[PDB]
Amino acid sequence: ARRRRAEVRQLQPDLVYGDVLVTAFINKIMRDGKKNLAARIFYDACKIIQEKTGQEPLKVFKQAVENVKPRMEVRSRRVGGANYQVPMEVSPRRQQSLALRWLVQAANQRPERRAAVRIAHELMDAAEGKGGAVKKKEDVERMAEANRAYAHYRW
Amino acid sequence: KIRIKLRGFDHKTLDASAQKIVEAARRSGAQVSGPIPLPTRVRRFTVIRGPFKHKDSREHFELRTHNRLVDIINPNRKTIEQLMTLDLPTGVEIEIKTV
Amino acid sequence: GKGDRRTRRGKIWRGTYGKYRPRKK
Amino acid sequence: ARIAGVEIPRNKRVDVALTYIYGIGKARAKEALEKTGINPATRVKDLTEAEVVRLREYVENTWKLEGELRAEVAANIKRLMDIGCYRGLRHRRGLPVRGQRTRTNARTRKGPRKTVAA
Amino acid sequence: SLKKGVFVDDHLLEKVLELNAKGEKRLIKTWSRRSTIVPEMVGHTIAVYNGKQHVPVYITENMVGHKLGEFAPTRTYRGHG
Amino acid sequence: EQYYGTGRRKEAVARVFLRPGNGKVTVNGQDFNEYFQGLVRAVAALEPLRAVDALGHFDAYITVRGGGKSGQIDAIKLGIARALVQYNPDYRAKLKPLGFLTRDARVVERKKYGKHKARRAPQYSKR
Amino acid sequence: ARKALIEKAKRTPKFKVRAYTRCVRCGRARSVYRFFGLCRICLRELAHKGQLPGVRKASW
RNA sequence: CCGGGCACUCUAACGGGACUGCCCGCGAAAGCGGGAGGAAGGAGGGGACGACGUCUGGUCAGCAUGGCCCUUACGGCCUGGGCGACACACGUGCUACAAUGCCCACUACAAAGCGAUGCCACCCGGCAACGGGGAGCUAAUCGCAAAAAGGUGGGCCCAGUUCGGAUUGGGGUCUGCAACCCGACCCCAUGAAGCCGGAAUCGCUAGUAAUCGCGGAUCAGCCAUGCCGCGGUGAAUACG
Ligand SMILES: [Mg+2]
Ligand SMILES: [Mg+2]
Ligand SMILES: [Mg+2]
Ligand SMILES: [Mg+2]
Ligand SMILES: [Mg+2]
Ligand SMILES: [Mg+2]
Ligand SMILES: [Mg+2]
Ligand SMILES: [Mg+2]
Ligand SMILES: [Mg+2]
Ligand SMILES: [Mg+2]
Ligand SMILES: [Mg+2]
Ligand SMILES: [Mg+2]
Ligand SMILES: [Mg+2]
Ligand SMILES: [Mg+2]
Ligand SMILES: [Mg+2]
Ligand SMILES: [Mg+2]
Ligand SMILES: [Mg+2]
Ligand SMILES: [Mg+2]
Ligand SMILES: [Mg+2]
Ligand SMILES: [Zn+2]
Repeated sequence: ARRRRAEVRQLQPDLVYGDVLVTAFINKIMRDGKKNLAARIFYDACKIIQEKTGQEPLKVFKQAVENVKPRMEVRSRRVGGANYQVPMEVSPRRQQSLALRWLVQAANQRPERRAAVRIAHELMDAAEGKGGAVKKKEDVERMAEANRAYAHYRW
Repeated sequence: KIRIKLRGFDHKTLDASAQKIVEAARRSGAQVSGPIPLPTRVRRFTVIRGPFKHKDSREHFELRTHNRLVDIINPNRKTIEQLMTLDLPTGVEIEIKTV
Repeated sequence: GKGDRRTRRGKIWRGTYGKYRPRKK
Repeated sequence: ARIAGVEIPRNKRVDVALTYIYGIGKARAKEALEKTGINPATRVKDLTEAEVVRLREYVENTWKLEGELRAEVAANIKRLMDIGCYRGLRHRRGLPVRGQRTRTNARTRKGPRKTVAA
Repeated sequence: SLKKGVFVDDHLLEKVLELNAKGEKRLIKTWSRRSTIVPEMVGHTIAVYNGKQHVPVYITENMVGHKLGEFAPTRTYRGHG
Repeated sequence: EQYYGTGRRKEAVARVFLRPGNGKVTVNGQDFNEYFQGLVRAVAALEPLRAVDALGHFDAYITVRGGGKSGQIDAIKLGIARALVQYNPDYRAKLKPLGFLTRDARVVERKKYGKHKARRAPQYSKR
Repeated sequence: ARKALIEKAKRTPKFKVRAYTRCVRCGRARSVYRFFGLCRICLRELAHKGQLPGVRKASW
C-alpha cells in the first residue's frame, strides 16, 4: 500500500439473517473455497444454539463477537535505539477481523468431534464470556497493559 | 439440396469467397441460404523461445482453420456452370455434394 | 486419497478404470 | 472370537475386523461374509457362535493365512536369493526390487539415512 | 509379461535343442538376455553377456520362467567404503 | 403474454421468461428447488423480485447452460434484472443502485508460461 | 546432428519401432512437431518470416 | 423427435461503445477528488510487445561459421551394456498425516482442445486391465466424455484407524522384434514412514491465493506428480 489508502472489500450481505458480518464470518470457516460447507456448518451451529439454548442465535453472535473484540493491542515501531512493543487501540475494522479469526481458531481447537458443535459451543462460551477465544482477547489487552510504559511512542 | 463447405487459413479471403458464390447463385439462379460461420478449429503450438535452455520464456503460435457453410436448394444450369468455370479462389478450399 | 489406486479417488487421479472405478453411464 | 492362528478381532464391525487377519482384507472379507451368508454390518462382539463357526471354518479352510502364508512368502524370497538371480541380490542387499531409483530416496527399504562427509 | 508369447531368440534355441539330441553338451555363449529359459536349457552351461563379457551360468530347474539376463548382472558395486 | 431478459456470469448463460401467476419458478424443466436443491446462495438468484416487490406476481420459465451451478445463479439474477426492467422500465429506479443491471466482467485469468496458475509462481530457490 | 545420423533416420526399416521423427531442416531429433516435421527452433524460425502458411503468433 | 420458424442461446466476421467528452469542488494550466452515466470508467481486466546498453552472460551438442585437431579412425555399421548405478548431500514437485475428513450408492452444472495410418458409441466375454464383435464421423452433424469438487442418502466414531498407501509376494493385461537390467496398467495379498515438520524459507492483492477436475504437444508404449492450457467453486488482508 505504497500509493493507496488500500480501501476495503465490501461483502454482500447474508441470504438468511441478511447481514454482512455473517458472511464475513462464514468466509472464515471456509477451507479451500467451499462455501456450502461453510454455511451448512455455520447454520447448523444455530440449530445447536436453539434446542440447546433458548435465546435467538443471531443475538448470541453479535454479542460473542463484541466480547472477543480486542480494545487495544501491541504492535511494533523501529526507532533510534531498539525495535519496541507499543500499545495502541485497534481500529474498528481490525477489531472485527481479529475477533472473527480468533473465534474460529479457538473453535477448531475444542475437542468435540463435529464442526458445527465446536462453533456452537465456542460462540456460546464466548457470548457468556468464558470462551477460549476470549482468553486471547484479554491476553492481548494484557500485553498493552504491560507496555503502557512505552505508550509515548505511539503513532 | 447441394451444400458447399468452405475452409482456409485466412478469414479475409474466405468470407470474400463465400460472398462471390452467393451472387454466382442468388442473382444467377434458385434460392441459396446465406453464409453461416462454422466454429473455427485451432491448432496451437507453444514453443521455447531460445535454442538452449530458458524454459520459461516461450513464444506461442496458432494455425486457424475457419469453416464457412452455404446451402443450395434448387439447381440451375447457370448456377452450376458458374460454380465450375467462374472460380476465383486463391488459398481457399471448396467442396460440394449431392446429398 | 488420490494415491490409493484401490478407490474411486485414486483411479480418477491416475486416470484409469477397474473394479474400483468401473466405466458406466 | 478367534480365527486362524489366534488373531482375535472384536467390537467394531465384522467385515472390517476381518482385515486384522494376515492374508485378508477389503475384498476377501466382503466375500466370505455372503458365502457364509452373514450380515457384515454386525459387530463381532455379538453374534451366534453359529455364525462364528461358519465364519472361522470357511476362512481358515479357503485360503492360507498368517502362519503358513508368511512362511510361504518367506520361502519365495529365499528361492530368489541363492538362485543367484537379480531380484535376489536386491533382497540380499536390502535394496529396492522393482526398478526405481536408488540415487535418492529409497528410504522405506534403505532404513534411516546414514550421513557421511563431503 | 506376455502369454501367447514366451519369447526366446532362435539363436540359442537352435543350439540348445541341438545339444539335447546330439548326445553331447558343452559351453555356449549368447548375447540374448531378452530370452526366457528352460526346459531343455536346464543342465546346460550358457555364457550370457552383461555388455562387457560373457558370464557362465549353470542352469537348474527353479531358474525357469526367468530371462537369462537375470543371472548376468550389468553393474559393479561392492559399496562405497 | 410474457417478459424477457438476458444474463451471463462467467461462461454461464441464462435465458429468462417471465409470465405472471403464483410465482412458480422453473429451471431447465425442473422446479427451481429441485435443480438447485441444497445450495446456499440459490435464493439470491431472484433478489430484484423482492427488491421491486413483485413476489407471487410472476411465474418463471428459465433455461440455463454453460459455467457451473453457482455462476448460472448470478446469470439468472441478471435475467430477472433485465426482464423486470422490460415491463415498466421505470424499474431502473431501484435496480441499478442495487447494482442488479451490471454484468460481472470477472472471469478466469488465463495461465502464463513460467508461472504455475497464472499468478502463482514457482518456489524461489537461491541455492 | 551428424550425417550418418540424419541419414539412418531415413533408412527406416528393420523393426519399425526404431523409426523416429528427426527435423527436416536440422537433423534435430528432440522436440519435432509431427505436423510440420520441423523442430521447435526451426518452427519459430520459419513462422517468423511468414513462410508458415496461415501461422501467426497468438495472444489472449 | 417430425412440421415449422431463427426470435433467443450460440457460432464467427464486421462495426458500434467512453474520450475525464458532462456536472459541482480544487487548480495558473496538466491533472487530482467527488457526482451522475452506462455493460463498462479515470490506461475496464488480461495478453502480445522488452530502449542505448550490462553481465568477455547462455549456447561450436539445433543450425550456421573462422581457427586448431583425427583419417582402416577422433569417421562408419552392429549386438549387448550404460545414461535408470547408491554411504550420502541439495533444488523443484506429487501424495498425505484425517471428521470443514475417508468410503459406497444415487443425482446434477463446464470450457478448451484432440480424432476416419485415428477417436471408438452399443452388445457380448472377463471382478478388472482388457479382449471379441461392431455402427457413426473427412466431424458445431459421430467419438474421446465420466467433468471433479458439489448435491442426497447411508456407513466409519478419533483409532496409526474404513486415516495414509510406501514396500513386498503371487496372479494377469497391453504396446512392442523384445519389457532381466528399465516399462505402464488390473486384480489378490502385504500394508511402511507419517499424528502438521529445527534453524530457516516460498507464492499470492480478486475472480487472485487456496482447492477441484478436464484437454493438448512429444508419443509404439511410458516412468507426466512435468510442462503449456481450460474452465468449476472461490476466501483473507493492506494501518502504513
Ligand atoms: Mg484408504
Ligand atoms: Mg463466449
Ligand atoms: Mg483455475
Ligand atoms: Mg520450471
Ligand atoms: Mg553437422
Ligand atoms: Mg520412438
Ligand atoms: Mg523425435
Ligand atoms: Mg507499447
Ligand atoms: Mg564466458
Ligand atoms: Mg546401440
Ligand atoms: Mg537423466
Ligand atoms: Mg534404477
Ligand atoms: Mg513431481
Ligand atoms: Mg510411528
Ligand atoms: Mg529394466
Ligand atoms: Mg489422529
Ligand atoms: Mg513441510
Ligand atoms: Mg502419450
Ligand atoms: Mg493432466
Ligand atoms: Zn530444426
